Amino acid sequence: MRECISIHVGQAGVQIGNACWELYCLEHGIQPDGQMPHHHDSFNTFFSETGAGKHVPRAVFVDLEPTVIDEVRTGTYRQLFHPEQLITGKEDAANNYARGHYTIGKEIIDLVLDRIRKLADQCTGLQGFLVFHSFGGGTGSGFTSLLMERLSVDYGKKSKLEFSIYPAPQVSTAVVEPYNSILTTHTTLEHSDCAFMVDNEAIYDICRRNLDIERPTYTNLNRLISQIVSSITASLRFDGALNVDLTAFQTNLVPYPRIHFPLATYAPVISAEKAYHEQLSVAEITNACFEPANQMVKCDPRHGKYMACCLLYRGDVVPKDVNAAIATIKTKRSIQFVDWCPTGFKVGINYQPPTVVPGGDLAKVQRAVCMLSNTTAIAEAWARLDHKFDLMYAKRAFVHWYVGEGMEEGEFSEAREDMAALEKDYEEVGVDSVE
Amino acid sequence: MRECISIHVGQAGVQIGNACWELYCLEHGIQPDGQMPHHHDSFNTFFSETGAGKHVPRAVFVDLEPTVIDEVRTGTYRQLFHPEQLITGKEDAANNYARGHYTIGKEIIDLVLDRIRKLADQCTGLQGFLVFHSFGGGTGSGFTSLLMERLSVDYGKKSKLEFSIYPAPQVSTAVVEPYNSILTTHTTLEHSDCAFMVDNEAIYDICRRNLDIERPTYTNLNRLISQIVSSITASLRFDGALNVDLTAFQTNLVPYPRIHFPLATYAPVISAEKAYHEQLSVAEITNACFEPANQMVKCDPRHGKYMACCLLYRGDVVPKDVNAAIATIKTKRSIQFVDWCPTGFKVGINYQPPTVVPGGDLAKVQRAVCMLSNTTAIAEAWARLDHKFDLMYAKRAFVHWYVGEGMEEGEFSEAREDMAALEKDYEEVGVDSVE
Amino acid sequence: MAVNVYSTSVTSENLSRHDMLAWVNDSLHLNYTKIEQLCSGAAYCQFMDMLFPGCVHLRKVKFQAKLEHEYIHNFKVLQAAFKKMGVDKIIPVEKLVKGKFQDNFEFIQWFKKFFDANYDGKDYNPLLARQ
Amino acid sequence: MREIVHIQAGQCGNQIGAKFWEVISDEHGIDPSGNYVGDSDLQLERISVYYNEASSHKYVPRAILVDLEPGTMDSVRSGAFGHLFRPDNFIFGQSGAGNNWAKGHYTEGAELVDSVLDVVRKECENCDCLQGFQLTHSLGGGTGSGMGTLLISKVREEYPDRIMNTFSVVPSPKVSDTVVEPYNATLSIHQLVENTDETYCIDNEALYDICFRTLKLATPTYGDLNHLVSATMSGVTTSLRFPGQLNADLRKLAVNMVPFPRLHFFMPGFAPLTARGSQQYRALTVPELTQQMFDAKNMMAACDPRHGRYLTVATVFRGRMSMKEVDEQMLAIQSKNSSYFVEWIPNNVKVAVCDIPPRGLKMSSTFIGNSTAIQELFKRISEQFTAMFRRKAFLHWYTGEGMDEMEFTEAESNMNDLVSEYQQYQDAT
Amino acid sequence: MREIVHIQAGQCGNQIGAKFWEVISDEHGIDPSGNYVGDSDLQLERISVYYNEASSHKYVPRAILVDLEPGTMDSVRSGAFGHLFRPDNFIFGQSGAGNNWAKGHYTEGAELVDSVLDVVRKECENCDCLQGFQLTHSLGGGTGSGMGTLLISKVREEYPDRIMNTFSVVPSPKVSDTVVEPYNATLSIHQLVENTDETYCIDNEALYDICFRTLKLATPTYGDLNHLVSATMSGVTTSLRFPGQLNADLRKLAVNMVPFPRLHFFMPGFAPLTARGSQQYRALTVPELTQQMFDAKNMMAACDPRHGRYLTVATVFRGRMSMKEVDEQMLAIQSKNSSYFVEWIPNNVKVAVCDIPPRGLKMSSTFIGNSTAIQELFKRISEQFTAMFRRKAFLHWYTGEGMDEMEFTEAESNMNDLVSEYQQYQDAT
Ligand SMILES: Nc1nc2c(ncn2[C@@H]2O[C@H](COP(=O)(O)OP(=O)(O)OP(=O)(O)O)[C@@H](O)[C@H]2O)c(=O)[nH]1
Ligand SMILES: Nc1nc2c(ncn2[C@@H]2O[C@H](COP(=O)(O)OP(=O)(O)OP(=O)(O)O)[C@@H](O)[C@H]2O)c(=O)[nH]1
Ligand SMILES: Nc1nc2c(ncn2[C@@H]2O[C@H](COP(=O)(O)OP(=O)(O)OP(=O)(O)O)[C@@H](O)[C@H]2O)c(=O)[nH]1
Ligand SMILES: Nc1nc2c(ncn2[C@@H]2O[C@H](COP(=O)(O)OP(=O)(O)OP(=O)(O)O)[C@@H](O)[C@H]2O)c(=O)[nH]1
Ligand SMILES: [Mg+2]
Ligand SMILES: [Mg+2]
Ligand SMILES: [Mg+2]
Ligand SMILES: [Mg+2]
Repeated sequence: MRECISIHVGQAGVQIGNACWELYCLEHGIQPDGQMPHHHDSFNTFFSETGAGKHVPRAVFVDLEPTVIDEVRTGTYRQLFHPEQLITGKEDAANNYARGHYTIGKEIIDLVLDRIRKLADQCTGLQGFLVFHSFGGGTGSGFTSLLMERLSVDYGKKSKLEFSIYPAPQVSTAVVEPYNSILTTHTTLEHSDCAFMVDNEAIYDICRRNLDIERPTYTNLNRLISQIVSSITASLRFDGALNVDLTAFQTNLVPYPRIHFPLATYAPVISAEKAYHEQLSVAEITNACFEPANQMVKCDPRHGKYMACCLLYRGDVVPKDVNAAIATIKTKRSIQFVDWCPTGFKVGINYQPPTVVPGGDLAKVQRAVCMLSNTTAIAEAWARLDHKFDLMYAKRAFVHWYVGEGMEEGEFSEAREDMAALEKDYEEVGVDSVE
Repeated sequence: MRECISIHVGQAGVQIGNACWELYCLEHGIQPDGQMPHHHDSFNTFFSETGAGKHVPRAVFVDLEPTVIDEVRTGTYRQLFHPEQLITGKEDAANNYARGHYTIGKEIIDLVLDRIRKLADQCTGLQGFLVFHSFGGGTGSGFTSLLMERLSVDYGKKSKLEFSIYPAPQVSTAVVEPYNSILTTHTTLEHSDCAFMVDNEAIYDICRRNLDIERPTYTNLNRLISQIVSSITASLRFDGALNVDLTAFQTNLVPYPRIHFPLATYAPVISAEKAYHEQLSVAEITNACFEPANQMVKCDPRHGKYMACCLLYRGDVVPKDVNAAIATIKTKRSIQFVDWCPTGFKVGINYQPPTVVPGGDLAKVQRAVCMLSNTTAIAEAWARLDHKFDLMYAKRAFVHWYVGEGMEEGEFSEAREDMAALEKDYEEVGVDSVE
Repeated sequence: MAVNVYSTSVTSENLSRHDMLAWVNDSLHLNYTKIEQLCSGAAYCQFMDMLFPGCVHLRKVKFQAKLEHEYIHNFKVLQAAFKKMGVDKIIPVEKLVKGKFQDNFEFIQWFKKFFDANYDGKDYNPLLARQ
Repeated sequence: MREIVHIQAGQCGNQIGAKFWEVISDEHGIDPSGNYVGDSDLQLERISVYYNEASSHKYVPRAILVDLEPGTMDSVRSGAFGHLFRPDNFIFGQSGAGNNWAKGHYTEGAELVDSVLDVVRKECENCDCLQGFQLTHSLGGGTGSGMGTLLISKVREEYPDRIMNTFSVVPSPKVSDTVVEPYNATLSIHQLVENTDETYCIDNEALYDICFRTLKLATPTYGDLNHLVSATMSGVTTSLRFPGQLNADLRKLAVNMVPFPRLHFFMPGFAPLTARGSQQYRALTVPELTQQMFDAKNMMAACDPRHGRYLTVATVFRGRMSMKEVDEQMLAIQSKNSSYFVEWIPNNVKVAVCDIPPRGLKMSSTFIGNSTAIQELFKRISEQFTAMFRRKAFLHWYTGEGMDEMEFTEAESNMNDLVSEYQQYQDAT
Repeated sequence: MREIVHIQAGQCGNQIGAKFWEVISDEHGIDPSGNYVGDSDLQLERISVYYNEASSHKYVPRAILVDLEPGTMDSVRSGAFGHLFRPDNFIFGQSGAGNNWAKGHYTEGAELVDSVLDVVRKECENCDCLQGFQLTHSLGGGTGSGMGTLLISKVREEYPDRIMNTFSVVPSPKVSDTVVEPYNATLSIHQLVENTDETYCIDNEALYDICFRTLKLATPTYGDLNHLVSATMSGVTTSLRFPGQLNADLRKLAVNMVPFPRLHFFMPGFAPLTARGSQQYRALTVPELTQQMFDAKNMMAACDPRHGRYLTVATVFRGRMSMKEVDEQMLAIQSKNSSYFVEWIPNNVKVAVCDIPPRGLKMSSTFIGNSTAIQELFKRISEQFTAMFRRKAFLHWYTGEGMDEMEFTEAESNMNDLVSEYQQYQDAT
């Protein structure tokens, strides 16, 4: 009765979808063939039910290149997905926001909107859309921008969360990431009800340091992101001592309409060999969360301010211990709050412990914590992109690919001033008041 | 709930740590895998407890050469330790205080401080730190000096005990021990709340004479030092007729802030073959303690004065016999007290008898005694080092290694004047006052 | 920039309770009679003000503080000032806020050491800063 | 005779209500199925105050459960003591107010307020002689705060002369469980000061401190805190559902405890409270309870009464005890405590006594304190409000639901006026 | 009627208190579970002096246990006769004062003094008619000395007209169990002379000598020494908890034994004391006890009374005796030792007689002696104080906790003034 659909755009989006839906199928005891051999109907959120015992997910996998979609189709999770929600194009946007937003995206946007409308029309209490896309690829950025526009125009006021792969400061895979990232940020700034920044380099650092995996693959990063999203949706999908909804996320984390960019952190992240030797007290995991190393973005909060924080605990969590740990964090030195906000913590509790994936890397624990923090240091990251953009815009590099594709230089300018204005707004929010 | 953590610096620190933690695991009935198949939670002092029955030590093993740490990791006590506190460097300081205090020590000091803070933050009544290091190696001396600085700056007033391997008068293994010893002493003189000197030659002599082991190894010396440390911590870890805390040690043994260098002695030390044939009365073992041969430093107290003494008894000890023995000791001729201290005895009593390690060298006894004496003859030892230093400083030998590694000649000089000032302070304390 | 010091064990340099109380009273022109009242933290903020011009903003500190959260807020301001000047001595706010003799005296003696370290010889009126 | 309709709003409201109804079922000896398995007629002689007699000798609670998310309702239904509620009273929403007071009072609450009011109207018509209503909710979340404010406003506009109780959880001073609780608390206290005859301020921090210190529970779940809140509920209400050597009801406490219509913000307290092992080491006599009540560590509000003055003090007792002794302890605790009591209210203590102890315990008490210290609470919130109102922080959410800044200004002004009245009556002589 | 609150400070205080409460439980016939298992009503007719009657016919002692290290508290809890103490009274610190009087009186003791005083206040309010306080501590360790001094100060400032007893272990002359006990003893004696109505100086050396010679015990544990101290406690207090042909209490002994307010330092003694085998070889008659008391070897203080003068002497008896024989023995012992008693106090002997003998004995006694010989003790400590104060020995430890040298100087001056007063009153004619 409480429905919330997922939209995975781009190759990164589809791989996150693989991980997340593997985790969901494990959580609700669903075989890959859709059968079922602290729990309410918990699965009614993500899983719609047919006449038989088969359950199918309410998700849309869209990508212009058939590679990853064919891999999903021929993979183990073949019978599960309804064949319509595996939507494929012909040619990839190739790291070009132009190709993914004006020329190729339009050729299949109507089908995606139609399938989304079919999914929505048979729901009863749809809360919103979980959008998984990257800012690097042209497909992700451009098609996500177009889709957010279309959904906002079609659906009026529904929470639309973006779980993006923000481009890393130094470890980049493409060359034209700055252009695409600036364009997609400028486009989605007025549709993204709340966007959660995630960076690849920080997850690499976390995995090497904590998981002790000297050579991890994208599978593990997908596993961590799936754990994050499961922690986010645990309150909706399970009984909890203190429940929280998506609108609560959108309300407690966004002080100003233009500043809606929280960052995520998960704990604990320890291997089975290191599962013992330490008890995972709630204070311990909370200190691990507020430690700048366990953060999933290369931005250190200790040179900024915390506008808001949202902590979600799951498992055998004792609320008084929550209160004690939060007070101790409040007393610390590396957490200085902004002037206008004397109260920046939200707490949510769920009884259901996190679920361990067989063949995974983490260890089965009894308590888990996700921190969703809206802080000020993230603004610094934007500056870097701007600088890069300006450098790449100093000599008009790579501009022709966009220009000859249904694109104008004027939006490049306009996006640049919009990014500068966002930075100015962040800086203004940072400062303290008179009297 | 009464916690006290251990910090083992240098190869000697790690080996004495092996011995001490073997002794502890035997004392509290802990299998090497951390399970438990006159006692309070006695083990709660050294051993933190996990969700299961596994117990892990609150100690930090730090050493720049990974050899000894690998031996610990691959040894029998593998599963016991939490893998984080086995911290390794990459290259050893190589008997160079400069390398162990300015160049290499800085590269891992932050991790050590972070782990120490993590250990401390989950304690409740932390009393202090037991630091096991040598003055000979560059790693031990330099890194211990740096770590004492950082701990003093970070933690305000917690007792910090140093059980150092003081360089022997004639039996040396290095050539640059004087420089490192003076540098580390001058550095730690302002942070060592109490430093307990122990010498290798004296322990060799004790092992040859009493244990009748014609060819002892470092294992035996580590066993003796571990027995001393266990006798020190028995009052904290066990029920006693007269308990004593670390602050009591720091208070009763330090008359002047600069003179805080007691020496240790243990009794009885007799083999199983010689375990019989004598009843080991408290008077007998006390006489053995005050005998100059059983002391663990090559300094004979009969040419100095006793500023203070602290005797800890454990086992089936009857206090009246303690009083009678102490009176008889006071009556003897070879113990002349300083003028300003008419009462230089502290006594502590514990019910728990000493624990015998299987495969060891000592014999299971019913009474045991540790003598911790702050006397004046120890000053003589310092003079020797000074002479050596001046000799090695006469021709500027080995200076370039320190100079080209981030050290100033003025540091060597100021250490020399500070050491001479310490000798003058010892001398002026030694003399008697008028009227 | 400011230099930093420590306090472990020194003789002839540890000042008495009443002496330090008179020191703070004379340096801030006020009449504290209990040293644990310095759990309020206003005295520390005004000490930071006199130690470095600016470097703080006394409008947020609450000189009329009488509760625990007010103490926490004042100590947050103090921690911000400490971070600004680069002094890295982490302060134990959790024990200080309770207003108990031990940690307050420990903190104030360390603060006396640090204050003697970083003071020049300027003169001013504490009242104008206080109001 | 003298029936009471119980309303629960917000997740904390439903949880407190579930524990409360468990306590009442224990007191009146009712199975979860709803049958009577007691052993004394007195349990049934006033069963009608909270329970409606259905057919086949079955008793159902006269409770209304309101929320905007089905998770809480599913939790209540699934667990034990869930079958006795009437399934029609299970009114719930779908999306949840999302910690936003607008959706709880203007947007989402508007879609269920009509159904809730029809159910309340039906229950009022079905009851014999209505006494009043009591609401259990919180001021932190959007749902409970906004929906409770709306329901109280509509009900009092539907029933002017009835009395309405609210047991509202007030946010803790040190920590905040939410982020935008200043606005919600300000608006909710505004609605309460307009249209409530008394409220019992309750704070999670105070309950945590009491349970850790007095109860010696190192691991306190919400179960125990809700149990203490329910015990306070039952101790307040016991004077109406059972006889006593000095009978009282909600009206008597309201009249004695409210000297000025705006000042109706009270603090609850309970006694005795003992650890599991330390129970037999003490004789449960009247002066022990009296000395246990009048202290900060047993007050469920996060404000020391010695920061202010005690205006009035209500003490309800349960169990066979001598009246002279209760009177003597009240006289002594007033005489030795002349400083914290208002001078221009001679004999500022109300005493009520029942005959039925609270299960397992030989006798117990219940403390209601009308003191001005709570104004500090308001000041803190007020300050935080300004700190979050000066830069227009999170206001665009509440403006996007149609409300204006003028309500925020007016409500802040009214709370400041309430603080001023508390201060003035504190300074009266 | 005439209730006494017993406080225990330091590890010595807790151990002596444990043995003392065992002795009292034996006297009043109380199960360690706390039930009454006696056989005579007289045991219960004055049970309330030390025991509070909790519910279900259970009795719990009116004792408070204070320390800064949990080892002693755990030892008391684990062993037998441990379930009787009320669990909240087990007030203890965590780190221990570390033999430092500053931490016991200023730094650490301030962290528990408030809780201890609240417990004392609750007990005083709960008692019917308070008589006075008795403290068991030592002057050697930092914890017992400092905490006891602080508690005595605060309690007497809270209750001026009450009487307060201290049974403080004084360091032995031959050996020192600690190193810095001169300062601790000096400051503690300063506090005691300021704010105590009497103290019983007790020394380990004297008990060792007594047990070795008189008791013929070659292996005396602390159990036996604490047993003798507890027996002295019970013998002093027995005149209040049981009838007698000549009843007394603490007030009568305080008035008779203290001719000048400062001079309130006494020495205890017990009789009869016999070896295990030599018990039946001697008739227990009043004279035999009389010459057993008046001699150095049965004096628990390390000071020979023949070195000085006897100012006043209290003698308490227990067991069926003829009063004439007691009076004749007292007159004879005063007459034949006329050199040793002050001339300007004619009839300087107080006699009290109870009705109930002690354990496994037909009759027994208890000796309190106010004599000037103890001044030697003080002088010795004073000299040692100077010997450790002229060169600033260990002073920086007490300087680092905030004390000033003027405090040490003033305490030394007051102690020397006390020595001078003893000398002068000894030389009076
Ligand atoms: N963390 C993480 N990032 C991924 C993963 N897969 C792809 N990415 C990100 O995606 C970026 C590559 O661009 P994509 O968005 O995948 O491009 P696309 O979706 O294939 O669309 P085209 O650009 O037209 O090919 C890289 O910079 C990665 O950071 C993944 O499995 N885990
Ligand atoms: N008594 C005793 N002394 C030891 C033992 N192991 C090492 N030492 C002392 O340590 C000195 C050698 O220098 P170390 O401190 O071990 O040097 P290190 O810790 O390996 O660090 P580097 O100098 O950089 O290699 C010798 O002079 C020994 O006296 C031991 O097991 N027992
Ligand atoms: N005493 C007590 N308070 C509780 C308990 N559970 C929750 N609370 C309080 O209730 C508040 C939770 O917000 P609610 O008013 O319940 O909000 P909601 O009903 O979940 O509605 P939404 O916020 O829109 O999701 C928290 O701030 C807690 O302080 C409980 O079990 N006992
Ligand atoms: N008569 C008697 N005296 C004892 C006994 N146990 C300890 N003492 C005395 O008490 C003193 C012990 O010091 P305490 O006052 O107990 O110090 P503490 O309570 O342990 O506190 P810290 O010194 O800080 O550890 C010693 O000097 C002993 O002379 C005992 O069983 N019987
Ligand atoms: Mg692609
Ligand atoms: Mg080495
Ligand atoms: Mg809700
Ligand atoms: Mg002690």
